[PDB]
Amino acid sequence: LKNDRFLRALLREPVDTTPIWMMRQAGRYLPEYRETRSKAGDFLSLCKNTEFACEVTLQPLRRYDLDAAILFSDILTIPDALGLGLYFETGEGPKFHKTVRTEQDVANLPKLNAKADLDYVMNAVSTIRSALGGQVPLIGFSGSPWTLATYMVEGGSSKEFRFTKQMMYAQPEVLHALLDHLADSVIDYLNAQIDAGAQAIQIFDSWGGALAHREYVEFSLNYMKKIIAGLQREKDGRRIPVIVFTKGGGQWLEPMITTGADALGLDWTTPLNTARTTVAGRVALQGNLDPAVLYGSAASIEKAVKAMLDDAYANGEKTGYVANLGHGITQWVDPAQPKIFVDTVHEYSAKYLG
Amino acid sequence: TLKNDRFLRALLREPVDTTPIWMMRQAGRYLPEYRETRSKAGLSLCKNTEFACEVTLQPLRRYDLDAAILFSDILTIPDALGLGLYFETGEGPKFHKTVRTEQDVANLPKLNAKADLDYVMNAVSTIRSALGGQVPLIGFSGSPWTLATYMVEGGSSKEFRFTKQMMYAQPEVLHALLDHLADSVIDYLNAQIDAGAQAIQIFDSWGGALAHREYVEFSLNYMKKIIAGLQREKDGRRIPVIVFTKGGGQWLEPMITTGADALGLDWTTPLNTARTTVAGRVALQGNLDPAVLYGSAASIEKAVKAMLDDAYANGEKTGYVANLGHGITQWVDPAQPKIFVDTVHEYSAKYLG
Ligand SMILES: [Cl-]
Ligand SMILES: [Cl-]
Ligand SMILES: [Mg+2]
Repeated sequence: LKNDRFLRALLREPVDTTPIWMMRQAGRYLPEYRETRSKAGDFLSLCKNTEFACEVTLQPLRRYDLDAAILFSDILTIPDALGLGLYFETGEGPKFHKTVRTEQDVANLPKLNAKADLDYVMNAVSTIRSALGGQVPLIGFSGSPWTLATYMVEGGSSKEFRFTKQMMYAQPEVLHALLDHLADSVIDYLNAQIDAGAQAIQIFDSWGGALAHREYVEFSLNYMKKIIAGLQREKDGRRIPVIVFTKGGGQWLEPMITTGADALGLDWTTPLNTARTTVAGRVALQGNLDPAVLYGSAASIEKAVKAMLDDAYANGEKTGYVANLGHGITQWVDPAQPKIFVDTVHEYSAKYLG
Repeated sequence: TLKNDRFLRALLREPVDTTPIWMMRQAGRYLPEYRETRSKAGLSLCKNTEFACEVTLQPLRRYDLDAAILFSDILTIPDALGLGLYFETGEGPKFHKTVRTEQDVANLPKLNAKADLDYVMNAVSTIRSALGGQVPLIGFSGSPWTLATYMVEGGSSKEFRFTKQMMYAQPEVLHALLDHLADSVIDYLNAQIDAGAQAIQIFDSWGGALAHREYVEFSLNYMKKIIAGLQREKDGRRIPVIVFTKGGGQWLEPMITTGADALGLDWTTPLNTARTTVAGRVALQGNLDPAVLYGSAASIEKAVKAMLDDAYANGEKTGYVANLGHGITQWVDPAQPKIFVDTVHEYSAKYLG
């Protein structure tokens, strides 16, 4: 690796400057993404299109001095591979032809053979890893068991999680069986991504923030802890750092540390300075800028990013922080603006580092 | 006279005989009698004082609740300001006109709450009479930030694209909008008090979308301004004020500076740590996930007991009102809130005698 500052920061090793990458850094806000996307087919076939996947993964790296690439894929690969039939309904988002509702439904789920069933994901990982030429590390990822379960039980996107929470409170042993199946699936999936070339791992618990605080531990967190216990710790003489991210989970930092994750993701509602003092060097932190900050002027973005770094380094620490947004880049962002974000993070860091 | 005022006492950290309880959206679609009354109404609901009064009373006939809440909508204010409220099937509330520019803000009219929203005041006074002192009546408003999101986006929103764009690109324009709304809400809430409201809740339903410093600047400070302008007492009783920012649990210490008597909590916030943090400086209201009511009777009783255990773990014997952490859903079985209410009242004896 010519550049490994991202990995060093996550592992709380000395770094020359603050690393940065951006969730959804490959996406519609880029004209070249849309142009590439138009040559492709249906929205479902994008992830299975290895050429497309590799191409759009590389595009933000050509524009911005990012310190990591992330696999272009979808968390919903796993429930599709488990046979629930993913499709997209314009314009209501992802849906499934089958839902999981009963004890027997859960028992009937097939075991995921990720290397075979999701071979197209592994081909993307390996192809991207080759294309990167060691320039920056590659992040592999999965949805969390709770977050994947919501799609499988609701049958798609959900604002209230009516059926999954009904299962949680009325049939908890059924939901636990589903979550356990998914934890094993995610272990297989992530380890296969590592085998294929992933150098860091992020678990996206996108809907864990919907849970009541005790239920977050029982029905989401404990299953992420199980996953991490099953992952390869190292590959090619290097630690593989793991990031856990539960958006809206800022009140639950202390439980999150018990997952054994190297790093925790934060959104904009969490003060970075108090999160840093609270975790006290026990884990690294990633985040946490509101993407809408990038709707402001160049000058305002610069000021906002400096303030965020001030919060990150107020406690005197010189590592353990990766700058990022608190959610994905929106499709409305002016492609000039993330450059301000990246360059300011790298340059202003000299105030605190070295 | 109030035959039952334990809700008001708890909000004011005064001694109570048992834990008070009411439920957000306790009048709503989950009740078959609501659906029947609603089918006879065909917004018209909110402007029909007879309808509004009737559905407000329905949950009180069914459950031993300790408060009634005015049946209305937070969006009465932007409708009265002329943005054209309507409801799209399966999509929620919408406005024909949106606020996007400095000129749009300048063009907003001054609200005369008692006249422009006379139907709200008539509902408040009619409900107050119909209650015959049974329980206190809660009046309410949306917060300036939360009202602003609907006015700028033009309806419900997942990302708040245009409101946050305005916040970061044109903060002076958003501040002017928020200030106009703060003045409007002061007049609206004071008019509800004049009409008979005995407690006030400010619903900052989308304040949890804000970055932490922006919560203070663009939501909290405007709720602080509102509370400073409210009538404090009427008819020999204090009028307690509740501030509720769903998703705002990380911000309890700043929230105290609103001057509110009580803060609402959702299910993501541990009640025991919240109680320790506020340390008797405000009352707390909440915080059950309404989906708990999807479980068995036995499981509801267990869950509610655990919640009260959290509320009273610190040995503090007042300053707590039980509630959900959000509105009751349309899918709840009407049998289930009775278990919630009765367990709250009975189990409290463990801590309150
Ligand atoms: Cl991402
Ligand atoms: Cl309500
Ligand atoms: Mg004006």
